Amino acid sequence: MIPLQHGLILAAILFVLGLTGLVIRRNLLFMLIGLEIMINASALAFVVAGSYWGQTDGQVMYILAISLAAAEASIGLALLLQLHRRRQNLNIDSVSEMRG
Amino acid sequence: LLKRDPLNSMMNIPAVLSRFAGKGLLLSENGYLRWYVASMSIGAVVVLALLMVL
Amino acid sequence: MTITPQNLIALLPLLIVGLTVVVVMLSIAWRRNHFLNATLSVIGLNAALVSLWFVGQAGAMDVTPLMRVDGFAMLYTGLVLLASLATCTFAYPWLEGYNDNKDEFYLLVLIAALGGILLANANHLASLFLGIELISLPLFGLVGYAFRQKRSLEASIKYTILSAAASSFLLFGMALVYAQSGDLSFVALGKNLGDGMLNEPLLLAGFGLMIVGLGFKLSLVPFHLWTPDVYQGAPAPVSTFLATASKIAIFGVVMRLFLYAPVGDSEAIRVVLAIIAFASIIFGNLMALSQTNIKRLLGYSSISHLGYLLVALIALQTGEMSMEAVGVYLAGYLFSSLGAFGVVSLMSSPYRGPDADSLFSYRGLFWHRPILAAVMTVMMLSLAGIPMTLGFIGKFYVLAVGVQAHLWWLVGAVVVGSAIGLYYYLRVAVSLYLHAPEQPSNWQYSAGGIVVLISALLVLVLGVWPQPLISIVRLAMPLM
Amino acid sequence: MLLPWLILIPFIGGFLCWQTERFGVKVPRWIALITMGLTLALSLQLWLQGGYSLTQSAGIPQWQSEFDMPWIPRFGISIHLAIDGLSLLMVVLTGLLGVLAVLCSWKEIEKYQGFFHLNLMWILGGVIGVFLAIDMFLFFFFWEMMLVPMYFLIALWGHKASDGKTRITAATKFFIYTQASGLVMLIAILALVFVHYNATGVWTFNYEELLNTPMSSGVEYLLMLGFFIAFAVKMPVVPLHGWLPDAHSQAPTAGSVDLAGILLKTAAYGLLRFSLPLFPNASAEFAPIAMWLGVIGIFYGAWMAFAQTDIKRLIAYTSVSHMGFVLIAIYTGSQLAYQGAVIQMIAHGLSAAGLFILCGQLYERIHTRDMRMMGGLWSKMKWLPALSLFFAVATLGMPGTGNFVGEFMILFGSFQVVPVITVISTFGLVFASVYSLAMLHRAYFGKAKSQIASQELPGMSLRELFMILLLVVLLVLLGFYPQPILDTSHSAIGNIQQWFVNSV
Ligand SMILES: CCCCCCCCCCCCCCCCCC(=O)OC[C@H](COP(=O)(O)OCCN)OC(=O)CCCCCCCCCCCCCCCCC
Ligand SMILES: CCCCCCCCCCCCCCCCCC(=O)OC[C@H](COP(=O)(O)OCCN)OC(=O)CCCCCCCCCCCCCCCCC
Ligand SMILES: CCCCCCCCCCCCCCCCCC(=O)OC[C@H](COP(=O)(O)OCCN)OC(=O)CCCCCCCCCCCCCCCCC
Ligand SMILES: CCCCCCCCCCCCCCCCCCCC
Repeated sequence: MIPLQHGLILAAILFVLGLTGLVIRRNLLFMLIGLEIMINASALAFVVAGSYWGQTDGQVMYILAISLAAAEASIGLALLLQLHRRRQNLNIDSVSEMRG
Repeated sequence: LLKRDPLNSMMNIPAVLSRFAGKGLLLSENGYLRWYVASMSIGAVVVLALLMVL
Repeated sequence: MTITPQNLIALLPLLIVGLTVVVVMLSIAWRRNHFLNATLSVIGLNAALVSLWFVGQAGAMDVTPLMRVDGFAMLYTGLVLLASLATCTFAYPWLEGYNDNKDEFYLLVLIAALGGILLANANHLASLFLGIELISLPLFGLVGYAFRQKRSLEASIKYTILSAAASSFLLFGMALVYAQSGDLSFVALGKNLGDGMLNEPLLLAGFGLMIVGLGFKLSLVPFHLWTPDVYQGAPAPVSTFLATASKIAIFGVVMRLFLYAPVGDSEAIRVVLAIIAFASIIFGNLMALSQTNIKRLLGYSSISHLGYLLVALIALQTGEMSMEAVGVYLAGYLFSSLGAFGVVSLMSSPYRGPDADSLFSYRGLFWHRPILAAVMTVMMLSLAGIPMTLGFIGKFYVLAVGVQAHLWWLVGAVVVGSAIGLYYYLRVAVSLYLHAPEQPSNWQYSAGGIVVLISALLVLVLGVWPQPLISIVRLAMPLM
Repeated sequence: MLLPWLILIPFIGGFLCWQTERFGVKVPRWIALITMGLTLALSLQLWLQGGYSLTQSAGIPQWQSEFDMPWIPRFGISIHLAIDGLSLLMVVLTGLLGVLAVLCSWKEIEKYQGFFHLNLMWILGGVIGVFLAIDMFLFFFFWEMMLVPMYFLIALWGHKASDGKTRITAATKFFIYTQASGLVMLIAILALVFVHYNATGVWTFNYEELLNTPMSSGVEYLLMLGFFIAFAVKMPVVPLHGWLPDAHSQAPTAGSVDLAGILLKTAAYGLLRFSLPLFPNASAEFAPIAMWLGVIGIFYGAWMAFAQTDIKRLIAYTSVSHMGFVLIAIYTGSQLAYQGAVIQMIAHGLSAAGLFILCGQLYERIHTRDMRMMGGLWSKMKWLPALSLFFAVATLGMPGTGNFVGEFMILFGSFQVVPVITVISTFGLVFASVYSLAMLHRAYFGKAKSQIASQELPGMSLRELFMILLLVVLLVLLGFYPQPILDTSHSAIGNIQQWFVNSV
């Protein structure tokens, strides 16, 4: 008696909020934060879908989603550390040299 | 009047159009990561809207 | 379900590449030896490639509720393994000039090849997602392997951010698809729909988000803007792997998804894919008109060739020879891209420091590297679809598949894009054979030269005589 | 049986010319010489043993010799060669032009002469394969394979006085035109094969099997349009013509390269062999469009040739006008017009080859091509201006040369079918005389308009003089006795015309 539509709507709201944070912020740290928000929203959507059908598949896909999320957070934060080490700023618009 | 070979230029018109279209399309490759994310989301909107319409 | 010993026999390349990952790991833990670790990696990849024969003698059936092993999976595993072996071969002379740790490169290549094998054998949305991540994350490491270099770090940041965004889009798409269908297997996507109600709104939305993620992964317009930057900034063997193996594996799993899912026959998805293929062909050819750099030119080339592949994929439900066309085209594209990116890698090796430019300068290459120039111009003719080359055979297959399914807009797109490709590919070839103002000695560099030479010979021989390739592709027939 | 060797002897000869370059720089020219000697001897032996004069018309297909060997059995694709009178005539002409091209490049002591001979040999083998193949995929394969060595010759061995950018631009324009047109032809071939497969159920690219294909009015028109776009690009037909003067201008300065592949003789053969028999109703419906395109081609090429300051461009536009005449002849359904088209095609090949050889010899004499920079060259040379006068007289359709004979049978048959286009074409003949006399007056008559033409010039060599006199003798014999040529191609022309008019 909790609708699947409401859970999917909540996950979609969090996904588009994470996408908005990923786009509008020039800071690479806030871009990684937005990426974490989007992948957590997708994992929440999988949990909602699995709970609607009464299957463990949603939680299995949640586990795979957070394994991916942890690994990409590690890789992105290492890249952010290298960028801050060799540029002393996190402005992602500064790294735009290759073009055309 | 014909010594400039007008039919040759008329058939070379697609080459000029291709050059202009390529130069116009290369403006999207500005190298900005935020624009790349914005273009991916714009394409997501376009694909979703096209699937909803059809 | 349970796993039989026959299932373990059918999973032989997966187990062999994973055991190679563990063995190379423990060998690096023992002692950092570049030659020994590279040798162990290529030995494991060759062992998987020759265990494909035991997989073929095993049969074609369902190893997991996740994997299905068939001739399609064998062909795509073979293409991925060949691309990974060529990546290691090009990578060794480039890594010979690398001052930091070199052994992690082959570990990342092995894990990416494992993801490619996963995508080749994938029959499940979970397997598709895990294979995409298992390909992409070693590519995150490899694209920015020379992270002290500014362009490589920039390409790594762009690829990591955009691929995490595409993975989130794809994951949300599978979440919506699972919410609709209730099963994550490929055969059960839209199976519960009936009476002409195949165009379910939530199922179409989930498939659209998955199309966004996969079209990022396949460099399709408008998720294509990352491709020339990431191709240029990455190391040249990494660009070889990213152009060949990632594209091949992701297109193979997309082919499986659209072949097995009953919603792959939807008219709306077909029209959306037609629009994406048209725009991809035209845009990828148009952006490469004025490209001086060879890596960005090859990136736009990858966009156009994946557009031709998408054109072949749209006619999957109409013609039964669409899988034949995709296999032949992918073999030809693999060999041509291997030759071109191997020429780039051999002229970019050894790595001449992070603070120096990695410009190619292909002008006048024949007067000091004649065999490399001959291979490179053979590859440029092959990517143009010019006869006596395997790329022409693939493009002929694409045109035949488009004609059989009456995709006339796509046929015209292929013709126009082929003309534009002719322009810039022949420009590269004559620039190779012009004159240059100004401007090895180990058996691994010679091995890379041998690899690109056999690639050129295969392109020419199968361009004038494609029937063995046709027969081996017809042997790669999946489950019905 | 000899057709695979007719194709393969140029390819093996080019490979031997490339590989035997290590024995010296004067070695590959001889190897190419016996290569084209063997090719021409095989062609003449097929001419003698074919019995073409005694051959009646038995309808398409009717091949004097045939060869079949499977190549891609999945699509029903085979190396399928066949020869009859028309194909044999064009193979003989191609072999003769290859002999003249080997003779014309005798004094080139370039560092990469072996690869030049390999490219020339592969172009000639591709042209012979175009003339011999009766498999649609094989015909398209030869039609596109004759372009890569042509591109590399124009781009890397080309007109050294002009910049490399101009040569690369001209070569790229020629390649893009020819390959895009060929891709449209390949689309038409694939659609025809798929329609035949839907109608019957057999995978076949064979020309004999695709003759009987039940096709709607509108699909046949589209397939004929694709074939005609390819042939019209390589005919040339206006407006798809400018690649030919740009390729002639930036061709290598020997003149052999002009005779090798830039001379147009395959597209009208493709129109007679494939466009009319495969699509007779569509060709009959398209005939007014093609005939008016031929009229426009004649007049436009004549006005283009008169308005040229470059002699090579003038000869190229002369070729454009003559090929417009041939295009008018093709879409008429008259046996007289078809035989005239064959004679005009052979005579245009001979006369254009002579004009291009003489222009090349003049260019190694005076090191320029501008007609404003030369004048009064009759008194400065020994043999060249008189032979150029004869070849300009030949190209304006003067009786005594085969050009007049071919174009007048063309006009006789055309007036038997269409009078108005015939009278406009004969005013095009007036225009042809106008531009031929204009080039003669601007080149060899008058006073010296510069300093390079003021002094005496060295005489022509004995070999160049001998091959030019061979061309002169062949043109005069074709004008005064075209009967062996008319008897050789009478059966094939009769079969094509009977198929065209008995199915409409
Ligand atoms: C810029 C260069 C590239 C140009 C664009 C690329 C080519 C575009 C081709 C457009 C074709 C449009 C076809 C329009 C009708 C389609 C629907 C239809 O009614 O099809 C009829 C028929 C299918 O119905 P069926 O029951 O099979 O009937 C058998 C017919 N004998 O259909 C068939 O049986 C097959 C029909 C095939 C039609 C011919 C296709 C190729 C024709 C040659 C190329 C296009 C024309 C020449 C170039 C134009 C200018 C560029
Ligand atoms: C009559 C109508 C019915 C029949 C239609 C038949 C169509 C097929 C046969 C005709 C093909 C025409 C091709 C026209 C372009 C030929 C190449 C050319 O002119 O290139 C010029 C130029 C390169 O030289 P340049 O000027 O030095 O430029 C250097 C720039 N840095 O080039 C460039 O700078 C860019 C070149 C880009 C590639 C060439 C353009 C391709 C466009 C699509 C071709 C397909 C046909 C489309 C429809 C044509 C009109 C009907
Ligand atoms: C007779 C009346 C009844 C009608 C019958 C049919 C028409 C007959 C008309 C005959 C007119 C002949 C005129 C010839 C003039 C030649 C002399 C001349 O003008 O010479 C100048 C120039 C010289 O040539 P060039 O080599 O450039 O010289 C270098 C320096 N001057 O030369 C040039 O620049 C070249 C000049 C070329 C002239 C071409 C004439 C074409 C005639 C077409 C006839 C069409 C008939 C039908 C008309 C429509 C009917 C409804
Ligand atoms: C059409 C399919 C491919 C055929 C082979 C393409 C070319 C491969 C390389 C062959 C060797 C090229 C040598 C060129 C020498 C140029 C010398 C120029 C001197 C000015």
